Amino acid sequence: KKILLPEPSIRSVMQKYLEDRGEVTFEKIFSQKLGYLLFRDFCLKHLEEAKPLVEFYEEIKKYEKLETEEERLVCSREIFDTYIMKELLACSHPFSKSAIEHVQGHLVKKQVPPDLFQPYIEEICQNLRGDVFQKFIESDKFTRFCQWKNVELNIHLTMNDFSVHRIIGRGGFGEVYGCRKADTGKMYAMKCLDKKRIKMKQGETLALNERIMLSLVSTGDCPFIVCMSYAFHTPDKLSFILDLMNGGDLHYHLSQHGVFSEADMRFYAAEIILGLEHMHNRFVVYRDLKPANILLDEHGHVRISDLGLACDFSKKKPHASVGTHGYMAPEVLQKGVAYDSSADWFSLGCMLFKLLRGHSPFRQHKTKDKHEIDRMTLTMAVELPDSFSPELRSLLEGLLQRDVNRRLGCLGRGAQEVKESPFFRSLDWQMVFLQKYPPPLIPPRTKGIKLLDSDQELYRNFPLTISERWQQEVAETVFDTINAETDRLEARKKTKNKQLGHEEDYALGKDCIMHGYMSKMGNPFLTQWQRRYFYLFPNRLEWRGEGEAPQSLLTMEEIQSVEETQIKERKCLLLKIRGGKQFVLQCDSDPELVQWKKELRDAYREAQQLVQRVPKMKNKPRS
Amino acid sequence: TASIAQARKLVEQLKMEANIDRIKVSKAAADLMAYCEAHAKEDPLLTPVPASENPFRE
Amino acid sequence: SELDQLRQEAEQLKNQIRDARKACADATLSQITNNIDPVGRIQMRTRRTLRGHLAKIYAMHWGTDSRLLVSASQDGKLIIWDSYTTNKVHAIPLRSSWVMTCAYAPSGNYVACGGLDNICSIYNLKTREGNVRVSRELAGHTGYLSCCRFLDDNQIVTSSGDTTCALWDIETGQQTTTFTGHTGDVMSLSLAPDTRLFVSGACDASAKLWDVREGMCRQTFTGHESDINAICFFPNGNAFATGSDDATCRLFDLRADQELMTYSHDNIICGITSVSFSKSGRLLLAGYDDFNCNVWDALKADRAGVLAGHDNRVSCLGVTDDGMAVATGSWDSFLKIWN
Ligand SMILES: CC1=C(C(=O)Nc2ccc3[nH]ncc3c2)[C@H](c2ccc(F)c(C(=O)NCCc3c(C)cccc3C)c2)NC(=O)N1
Ligand SMILES: [Mg+2]
Repeated sequence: KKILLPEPSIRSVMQKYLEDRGEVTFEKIFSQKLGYLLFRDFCLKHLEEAKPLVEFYEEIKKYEKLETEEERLVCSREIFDTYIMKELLACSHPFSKSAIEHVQGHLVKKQVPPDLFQPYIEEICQNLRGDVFQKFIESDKFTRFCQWKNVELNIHLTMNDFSVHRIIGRGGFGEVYGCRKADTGKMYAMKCLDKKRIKMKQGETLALNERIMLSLVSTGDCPFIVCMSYAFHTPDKLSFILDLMNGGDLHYHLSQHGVFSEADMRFYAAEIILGLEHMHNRFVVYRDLKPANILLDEHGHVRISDLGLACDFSKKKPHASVGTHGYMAPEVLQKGVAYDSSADWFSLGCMLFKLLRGHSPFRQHKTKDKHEIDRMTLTMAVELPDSFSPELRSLLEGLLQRDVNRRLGCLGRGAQEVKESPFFRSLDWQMVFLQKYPPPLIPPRTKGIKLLDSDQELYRNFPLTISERWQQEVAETVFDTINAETDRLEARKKTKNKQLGHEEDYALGKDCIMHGYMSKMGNPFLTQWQRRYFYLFPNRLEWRGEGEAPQSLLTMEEIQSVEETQIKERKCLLLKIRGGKQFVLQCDSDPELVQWKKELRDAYREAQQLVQRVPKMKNKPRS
Repeated sequence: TASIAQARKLVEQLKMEANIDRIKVSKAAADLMAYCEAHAKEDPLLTPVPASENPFRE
Repeated sequence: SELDQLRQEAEQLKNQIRDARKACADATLSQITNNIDPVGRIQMRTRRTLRGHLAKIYAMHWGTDSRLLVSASQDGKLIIWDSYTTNKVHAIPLRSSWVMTCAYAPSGNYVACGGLDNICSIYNLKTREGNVRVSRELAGHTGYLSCCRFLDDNQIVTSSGDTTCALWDIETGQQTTTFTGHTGDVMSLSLAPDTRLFVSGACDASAKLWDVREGMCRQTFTGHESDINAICFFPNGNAFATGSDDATCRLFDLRADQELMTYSHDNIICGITSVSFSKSGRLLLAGYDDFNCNVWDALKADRAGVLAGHDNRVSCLGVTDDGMAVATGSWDSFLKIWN
């Protein structure tokens, strides 16, 4: 059910697994929520030198988030007085003259931007990377990191990991459900897509693409996009775990409430824009912007969802007619013609027009003809009704510019251009981003297809965890209680080691390369797995069950190859031994498998290389 | 090999090895035979001993 | 050219040595010992088996008390065994797994071992604390430690794949003397009983006699066609025996400065790992890569016995100072004691 950390022994493998990948740098640990979380608990409590530093980082963090200038006036002085002035007066303030000056000079001018202390941020980091960091590494807090990271890198999801509940959306390829991730209890949406239903309509790209898109957009915890924390599949289904939006879509609410006042529409656009901005900054165009892809959360705030038809352009540029009819730009519909961000802004206008007027602007007399809308858009600036205000009128004009070279939000500052329309004159954009505006609308309360190897190969790299999203998820749910519970289990077993007296550590004071549990086949006849504590040395692999020291081993000389093998659909190591004999090893987690394979491999190679230059150790001919 | 000093060293070594006093093999032989005979009494592996004085039987 | 001359002159001197030697080859040991009775049945039996090492055994040495012994193993440990009881007095987890050799000091206060770490680690057995700690890490070799034998509790001689041997002052950790001359990895050494001399066997197929107190080689014996893997002093100190990968042992006499006796049979193709004489030197025991120890008649050269209780290579052996017994250690993870 709930998350269970490995024992601190796991440190041996993970530290190496991570070292090999270059992940034990301050930069890479500190920027991970759980990394940070542990690194501080370490500074704040277990080192007099770093307490003040982090304490200082944190206070600047809290400062960045303050909304009033009249609040930043207050906090800047206090921060200056506690972390800067005072430490100066005892010469224990180790930062560049440059940083002190930058702040002080601003305080007397009384200019208090949120990035006031950005120069201290860079430099508090400077102090903490280094000796402070290497001590962190040495500590039990980095152990805790390895333990958690071990969990992370061994996530394998199944519908079973989730508690599915009501259906909240259907489409071409499957359904969307509200659900809760058992582990941690966090609420999510699960979008399932039936692979058959896919092959059927030949939408193998849309799915595969929605995934890659989701994976580009889902970092950053954007509150205006329905981002993804995970994706896994079954042989039947594709699964996306996404932000949960239980208020349905705008397209429905337009129906139910009817066309929107300008002021009500201002809200939706505000938030939608920030969503677009988010994507556009990651070189992704939504392409399909319309009311039905704008979902409402429980409170009326909206998000852009369903990046099916979205599209990356951080290198090559799209050109195809994609999007819904009524919202596609000219340079979209016009095949051949490349494009970028531009289209969304266009659709944006089309879309906002629709929320005001009940139909797309290129859809007079309730025509239902695709070809009819297409061509009008290509060349016909739009009839903007008597009732529309000039601020609006301006905004739509700007957006629905058929000329992309002079299109609002297409002149090299993107989103920002649009935030400045007189239409939004009256909005504080931080307040939009903090979702502090009151939302207008509060939501109320068959085939014979088959599934080949060549089909399933298409979804091979579909599975995925988003580290940020998982760590955040953990951070706010179970991270704290799990840490205590685990802390308690470990320091208990420190005592049942000390009574029993096994208090020496068998891996120390020699040349042990690595250790940790793995399981092997005990009985040749019976074929079950005994979990044993192994210790790799340069010339042998020793193992032991509880209490006793190792009373068996392999020698790196015996080992001829190391390979993966399936056993009962579990990935395992297959060591071939010299006599013709074999040896099989199961590891508790993917990284443990990657490492034991690498290190066993490395060590057997080494050993045989080495033995070959040692006349007393080498094999000689026999006949 | 092409080091003048190593070739010198080598040569002085062979000189030292060359000008030793050697004895005829016949005498050297006899002296080993002699030793062997004079000490075969004291050699547990040469004469199987009684288990009584043999620390590895009881 | 001076180099060209020094080459010729070494060559003359090699020849002069060869003729000097032939001038002593008036009789053979074989001839001389044609009279004496054979030695008869040498049937020895496994008394103890020493079970404990988890991997191959590379070497062993008896305490002078003819009871204790250290053995060094691929499992990365030394075990000091009480052979009477088979009790592990000490098991010593080494700092490097690549141990090849080991030695019991005469006093029985220390042991030594080393290997691919190129270090002769001196372990001390009795502290007042009652602990087994690394007392010295004798470093200086630039190659594996192949053999080492304590002169007393403060000087020790080593041999190494760096082709050199050396004498150390334990207290200080200094390499007080360096013995050079060999052109291939030095594999084994044996101390004379007076300990003012020692001999070393090497992968250059030559064995060499050295003066401990003077640092030089007195004599160089050749004739083997391959690596000398092991070497032992005849107990009186005027001869030694070598074992080699060429499948022969040989007895070389110091004062006659030459081979007296090849111990060989057409049946034996495998190489020798280890040699040792019985107390009177009459018996020459050799460990082989065929898994057996052959007991040879030092004087007649007849094969006289076979220790056949190992499943892999016999890697090392030894006879007790008291004469009573013979350890054999093996790649099969065991030591067997024999008499
Ligand atoms: C946004 C959206 C749907 C939807 O509800 N998605 C969604 C996403 C994340 C969420 N988090 N919390 C709730 C939530 C909901 C829902 C939906 C659900 C599942 C789907 F597979 C699809 C979909 O892919 N429709 C393709 C349209 C189609 C084509 C191109 C061809 C033939 C037939 C059809 C229906 C669409 N309908 C829709 O119009 N758009
Ligand atoms: Mg186009």
